[PDB]
Amino acid sequence: SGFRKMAFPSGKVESCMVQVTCGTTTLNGLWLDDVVYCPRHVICTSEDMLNPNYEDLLIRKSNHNFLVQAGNVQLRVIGHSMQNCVLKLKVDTANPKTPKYKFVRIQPGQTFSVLACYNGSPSGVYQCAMRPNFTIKGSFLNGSCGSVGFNIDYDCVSFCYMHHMELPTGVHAGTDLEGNFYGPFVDRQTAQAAGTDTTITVNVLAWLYAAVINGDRWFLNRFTTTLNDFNLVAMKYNYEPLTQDHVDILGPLSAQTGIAVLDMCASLKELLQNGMNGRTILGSALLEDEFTPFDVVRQC
Amino acid sequence: SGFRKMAFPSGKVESCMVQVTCGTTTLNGLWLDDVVYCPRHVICTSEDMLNPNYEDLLIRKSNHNFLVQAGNVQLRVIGHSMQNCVLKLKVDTANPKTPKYKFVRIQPGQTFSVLACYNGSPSGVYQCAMRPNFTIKGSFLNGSCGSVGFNIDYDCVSFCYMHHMELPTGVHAGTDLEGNFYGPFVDRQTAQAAGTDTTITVNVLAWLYAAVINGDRWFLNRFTTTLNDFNLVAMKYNYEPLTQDHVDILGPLSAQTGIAVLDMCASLKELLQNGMNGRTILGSALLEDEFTPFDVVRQC
Repeated sequence: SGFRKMAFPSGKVESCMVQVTCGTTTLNGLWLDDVVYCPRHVICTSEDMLNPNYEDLLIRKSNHNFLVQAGNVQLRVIGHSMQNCVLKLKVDTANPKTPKYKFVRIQPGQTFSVLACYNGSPSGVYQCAMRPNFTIKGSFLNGSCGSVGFNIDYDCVSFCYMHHMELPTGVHAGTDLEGNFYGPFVDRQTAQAAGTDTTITVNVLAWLYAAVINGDRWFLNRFTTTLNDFNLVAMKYNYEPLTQDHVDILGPLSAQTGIAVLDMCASLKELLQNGMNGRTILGSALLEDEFTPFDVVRQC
Repeated sequence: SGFRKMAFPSGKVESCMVQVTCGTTTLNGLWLDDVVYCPRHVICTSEDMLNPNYEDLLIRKSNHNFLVQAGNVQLRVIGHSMQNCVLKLKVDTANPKTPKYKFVRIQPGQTFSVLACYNGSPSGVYQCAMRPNFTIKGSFLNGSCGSVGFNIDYDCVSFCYMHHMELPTGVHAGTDLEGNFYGPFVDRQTAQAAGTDTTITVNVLAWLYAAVINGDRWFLNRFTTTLNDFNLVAMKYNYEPLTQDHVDILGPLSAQTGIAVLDMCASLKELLQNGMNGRTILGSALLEDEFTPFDVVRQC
């Protein structure tokens, strides 16, 4: 029992983390087989960032302009290419600790583990959700660019995020591992800002099921609402619409607890309309939306 | 920027985790050099647990009664001994991935990372605090006994916890790695229950400094209180007393922010007396007490 924000064990990813330096900029890279992946803005000067043409900037670079360090061993770069907003640095040594891996892009609402790194060295691991506005609320300091986000399934690491920048509100933006940004953000200096965000309704419901599984039942009621009438209340409170697919995904948790999804929705409606009246749910005084149905099943 | 409950990278510990079976009971063990550490209750039957004499139960066991699995390789047990509430199983193979390590006992109020494991396989990692009542609010299911808690300093893993049991309130109790329980709990079946708990004041203050460092300033005020008068309010709200040592430990965070500790205490007094009036601090609607001053410095 108990319920915690839980990351995947990070060992398989720690073994892929390297240091990448170009000019005076140092950041993190991901070493898989004979390729190191890092943010392409590693090749930029502070003045390049105002309006960079990365095609031009990369033509002016050579393999020897990239210094790659894997622990103490230096990795010889024998080629380089750009793939959208990431750089691919071919190196002369395949990573002997390359796990089985995939590059997968995730959906707003899904979660992943972040291995925060500095100078190629792992510093900590925590769980994040892709917000509906395609930002993540991470914990990143200067030098963390190139840190990656991932999930593990069986023995296979599914990489889904690499970190590129902090937006003015303190939230974070990055790309998938094919170099394509999540959301309408760019790796250049603009006034770009996070758009308005919404609460991930299906996750809040999943977490309410986690609470019931853990003996937190005070918010339950005998009422049941319809999908339509729930969604009228959701919109008012800046919650995402709930679909029948969401109801189906919550199926197993509904069965394990014996509480129908639309019954839980009536509880969520009441919580939204009245607050918690000084009580807590799974140790929180607000409605948590960064646990997916899978996260709850995996931990309960 | 940003602030998250962050665990240490777990790779060094994952490489030490093994499966230990005795009779029909399977749980987790920690493999360091040629020794595997696990909860001694692995040798018990459900009926032994009602009133076990572990001295008797262990005399009746042989090395071949213990089956130790490290991934696919079976580890031959060549000796066994009891050390308080842990078993030490000598095996014929030193763990080639043994990190630099120490066994340290922690203090209530300090934090550590938990690597939850099942059948010797790591499942997730999360941060915990040792509560003042010597329980931890973990996330543990059947089979998690033997999972360990740890901190990392430089390259050295300091093991501080191994998991033994769940108490009736759903909180968790275990030992240090010398087998000595945290708190007044025993590895036998009784009506034992967690005692009354208190809030870790110095940590709440640390987390308020983290919030200021991250731009959350709405709870600040121009007032300053005395240590004595703060502690009269702390007691009323079930907070631990604040000592001058606590003030000194908060020194660096005070200097980084320019807010004196006793100035912050006046903010905490107000928050305790009035609540948050529907606002949040670092994404929480309640006062968080599971981040130490070190945790804040490390992440900010």
